[PDB]
Amino acid sequence: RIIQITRGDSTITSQDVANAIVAYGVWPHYLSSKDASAIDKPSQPDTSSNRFYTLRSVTWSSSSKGWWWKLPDALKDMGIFGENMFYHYLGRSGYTIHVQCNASKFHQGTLIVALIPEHQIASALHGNVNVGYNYTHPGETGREVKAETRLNPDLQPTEEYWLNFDGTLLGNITIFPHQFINLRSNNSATIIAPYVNAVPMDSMRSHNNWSLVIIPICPLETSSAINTIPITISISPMCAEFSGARAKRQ
Amino acid sequence: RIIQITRGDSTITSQDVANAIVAYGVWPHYLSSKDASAIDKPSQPDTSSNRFYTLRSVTWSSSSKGWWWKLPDALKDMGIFGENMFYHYLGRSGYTIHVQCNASKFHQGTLIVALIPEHQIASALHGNVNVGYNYTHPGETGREVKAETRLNPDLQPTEEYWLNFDGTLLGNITIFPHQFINLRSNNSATIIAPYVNAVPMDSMRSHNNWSLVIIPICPLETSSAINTIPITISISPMCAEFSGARAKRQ
Amino acid sequence: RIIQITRGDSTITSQDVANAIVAYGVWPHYLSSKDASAIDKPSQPDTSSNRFYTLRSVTWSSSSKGWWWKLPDALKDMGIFGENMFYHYLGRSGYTIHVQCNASKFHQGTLIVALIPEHQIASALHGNVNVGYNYTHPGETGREVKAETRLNPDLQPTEEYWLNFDGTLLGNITIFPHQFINLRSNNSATIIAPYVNAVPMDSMRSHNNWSLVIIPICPLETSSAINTIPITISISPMCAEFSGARAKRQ
Amino acid sequence: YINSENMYSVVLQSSINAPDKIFSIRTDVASQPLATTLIGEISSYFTHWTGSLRFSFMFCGTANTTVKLLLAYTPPGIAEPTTRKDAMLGTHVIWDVGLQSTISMVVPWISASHYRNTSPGRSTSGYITCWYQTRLVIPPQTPPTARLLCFVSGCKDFCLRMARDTNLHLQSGAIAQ
Amino acid sequence: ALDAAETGHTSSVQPEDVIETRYVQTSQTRDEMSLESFLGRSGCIHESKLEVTLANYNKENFTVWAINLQEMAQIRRKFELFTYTRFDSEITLVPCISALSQDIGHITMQYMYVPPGAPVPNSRDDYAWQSGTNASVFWQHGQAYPRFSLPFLSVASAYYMFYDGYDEQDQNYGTANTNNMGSLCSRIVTEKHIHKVHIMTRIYHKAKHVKAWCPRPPRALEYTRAHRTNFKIEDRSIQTAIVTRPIITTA
Repeated sequence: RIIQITRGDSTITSQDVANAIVAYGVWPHYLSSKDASAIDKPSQPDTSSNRFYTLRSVTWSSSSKGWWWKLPDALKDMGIFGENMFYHYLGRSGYTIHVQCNASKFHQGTLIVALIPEHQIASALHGNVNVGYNYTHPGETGREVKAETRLNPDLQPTEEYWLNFDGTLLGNITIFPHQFINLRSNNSATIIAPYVNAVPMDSMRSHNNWSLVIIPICPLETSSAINTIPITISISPMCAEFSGARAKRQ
Repeated sequence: RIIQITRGDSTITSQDVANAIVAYGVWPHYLSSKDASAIDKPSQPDTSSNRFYTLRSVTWSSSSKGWWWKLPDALKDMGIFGENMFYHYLGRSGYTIHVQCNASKFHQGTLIVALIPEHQIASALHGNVNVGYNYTHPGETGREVKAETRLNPDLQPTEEYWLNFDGTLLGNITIFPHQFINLRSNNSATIIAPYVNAVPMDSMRSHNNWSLVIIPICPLETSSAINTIPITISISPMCAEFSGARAKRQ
Repeated sequence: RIIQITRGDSTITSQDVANAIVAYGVWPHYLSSKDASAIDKPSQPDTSSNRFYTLRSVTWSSSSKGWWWKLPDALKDMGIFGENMFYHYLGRSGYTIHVQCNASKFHQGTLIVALIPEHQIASALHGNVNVGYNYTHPGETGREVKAETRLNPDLQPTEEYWLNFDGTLLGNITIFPHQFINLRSNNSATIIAPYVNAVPMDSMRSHNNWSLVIIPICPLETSSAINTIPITISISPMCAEFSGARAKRQ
Repeated sequence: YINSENMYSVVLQSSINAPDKIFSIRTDVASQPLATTLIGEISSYFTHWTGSLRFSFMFCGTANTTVKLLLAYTPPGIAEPTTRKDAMLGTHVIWDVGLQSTISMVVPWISASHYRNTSPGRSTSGYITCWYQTRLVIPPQTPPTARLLCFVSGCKDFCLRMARDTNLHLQSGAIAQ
Repeated sequence: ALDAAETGHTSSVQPEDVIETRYVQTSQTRDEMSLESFLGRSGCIHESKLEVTLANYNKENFTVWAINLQEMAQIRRKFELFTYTRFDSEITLVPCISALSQDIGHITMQYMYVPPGAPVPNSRDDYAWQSGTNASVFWQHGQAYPRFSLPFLSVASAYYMFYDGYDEQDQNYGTANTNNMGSLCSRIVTEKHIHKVHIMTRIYHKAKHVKAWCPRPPRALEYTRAHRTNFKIEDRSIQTAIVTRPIITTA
């Protein structure tokens, strides 16, 4: 159960992992002349951006409740990817994602990781409300789930993780392409996806065409004084493309 | 005597110009596997940067004395070109340059434009002195030539245009690839060059591998109340390449 | 990562080792008629001496500093090998060496083992001095490295292990054929060498034609009450030969 | 550490939840400390060098212990990095500390000139830099510590010119006998 | 990209493994890095300084030096890089006359290779200056630099750069056993004359047609004792070529 990974300039491994299911079996690819909408020959940064980038350390505990991100927004700051995104009205990209989560032989607990589509998050508050841009687009900073006092609550998404933050049951979440970090089974987990939309390419900053969720399905523990472990995620964009070049987006 | 020009996404014309001599007849091209030093497959932004960009308006008068730029530094702010330059230790590029300088049928005066190599500028002051980085690298802001009071003079270059700012005679400057804006002969002038160095590619921000000079060889005049005309220059980089990607240079 | 070893009558294994590099790739062999100096048909004890023999237990600690031996002298007492050596003016032999060094999964530390040539040891004291025979020829008793009070110091070798006892930097010592005991990587380490000299065979007791060094590059530790581990080394001579038979050497 | 083995080694702290820097070095072959390596000395015997360098790293800690680490290189003209993400923008490797002992990786040759001078005066080749990609995790009651040893060699790419009587060593007066 | 350095084998070899390279004509010759280059440049070996004594001109005015590569550091460190080496030798003489007097006049100077068990000259008038078979050679004022090719000498296949034992009764540990080449010698050939002078010969050699045997690590510290690897100098400390820095997180 060993893998190595190589994209654009950068490489990844686990020597205790079971291979990704490729999302729907479709290995990532560029747009087709048969399906395209945009007229130009689009921007292929290739190796300089279909390469890995990784998020700030989250860390977790038995008390922890969940984390997620929305893409491409979660990668808006990833140099070439980030600006090439911000300077175009449109683009498209798939992703290779690996989540890094080693423990000792002496830990238990499990996370589910789900790649998830439009994942249209429900409000925290009841009634005539909807989610505000700052929170739907948390950037690489992401959304960890917490017990208390998130301001502007009327525009906040719900914290209700076991309702998938949208009023659907968890545990059926395995309907999406998914994996488990299980500390016995593996030390890491991986998933890869092509581009997807109802449209052949999309307004990157305006719509998170993919999203990624990680949930503490089983509580972290060990008897060791190292009561907590970080998690980090690395992503490479795939076949990344951009079209309608103009100024940098604000 | 008419031309149209098309690079990367953008187009240029004059309908009163005589064609550029190509510098040394060598039409621009990428590096060769036979000559290269750098090991990677280098960054080809192609259309997204081998396209035109243009400088702030200078303007001139009978009293005016000269202007010049040093490349690539003069283009450090040209979006894709500028950052792709700043994020790599090395690159290379040639250039297509056109200078825009129309007058009426009722004006006289002439400028020489010279593309020029390392053009190693002499100090203003005598003695144990050399030119400071701020002035060798004026950016797109360039160096117009003026009569007075440039501070830090010990680190300033000389203003002595007819000594080519290096102690060589003007009028022999036609040794380089050059053209004249002559208001009777043309309304614009053009030159194109490949990459050049003693090295197969170069430390862009650290060394202006090419330079461009424009000089009022004959004074501007008309009897019309429009006593002055702007000049502007547009440039496209050619076959532009970059290697040794890391952080943005300061 | 498993091996078994069989020479002359005796056998060795590790089931957590990475194979020896053969010194310079030259698998051990007898002298050639093309290269020989000695006139007789020489003494081939074969199985009765190209078989394993092993040294007294050393043991090590975080406080320990190093150990080494000089060959053939380190084996002067190995029955057939030892006397066949002492009864001839000349001989030659290569060696197979394995060092035995198992710990638990719960230990850290590392040793470098270097096979080393003439390894001409420097004196302890300064000035007009050189190493005395008793110390260059420690027998199987070997030279562990210690902090204090070795008598006859003027004739002692230096204790300066990180200067390889000769005024050369350690860590470059990997220039020789070498291995690491690393407690994670392996539980044992191995090296094999042919005969070598500037001469086709040599005065065994008068010159240590090979030498062997083991150094605590990283300190031994575990939290377990078993604060220390023995090391032992076993050697078989290879293609061992002797010539110029006479009385037993004193 | 200098008068000992320990200057070949670094110590890691499993106690720390941080992304931060473990160590950094130059990359100029005849700079300190690299000059003291045998490739260093051979380069110090020379004036020109070219081609990429191999670097290698063993997790010398307790076999029961896990981590993943960032080894990274900085293309110069710029300061040595001060966040892990800075090094992540450089060319780098993240070490899957599997059963296998060692990660090995290369500083790519990115000299403007086909060669570089072997010793810089007022000049630079770039940096090696090292960071906690995860925290280091020992299992309970393991030693609260780990060791790392670091190696270098010329790649197949590597070469030198202008053999010169080396910087690295000095003779004062007569060599006595 | 992963390996076991503990094997002893060099680590994961290939640069194309972790860089998405362009094809490059990496095409730089290693020939300056050849042994017939690196050994095969000459350097000075020893310093034959003499004063022309007047009061017994006939006695004193000669010198003898034990042949070794062990007392000029640069050359020494070329050879202090291996177990053994073999080569033929360009030998080159740079004779110099220094005047302690108003003139030097014509001067002529002898050298002799004294292989061991040749009768060593005791006197500037010794019959040993006759040399029916010893390699003896002459220089004089205004003559070009003398040179000769000396073939590889040893009774063995290669010169010991190091040795790990003794001459059979157990003293002189190391090269002082094996490296008995005997000595070079020099002597003023002009007869007694009024000019007080110093003669200095710098003697040079280059090894060519070279071969070398099992590399060994370079000398880290000042030399001390020719044949012997001694390095712990008297009333001194082991200040190696390594230089310290304030913190290992700062380059």
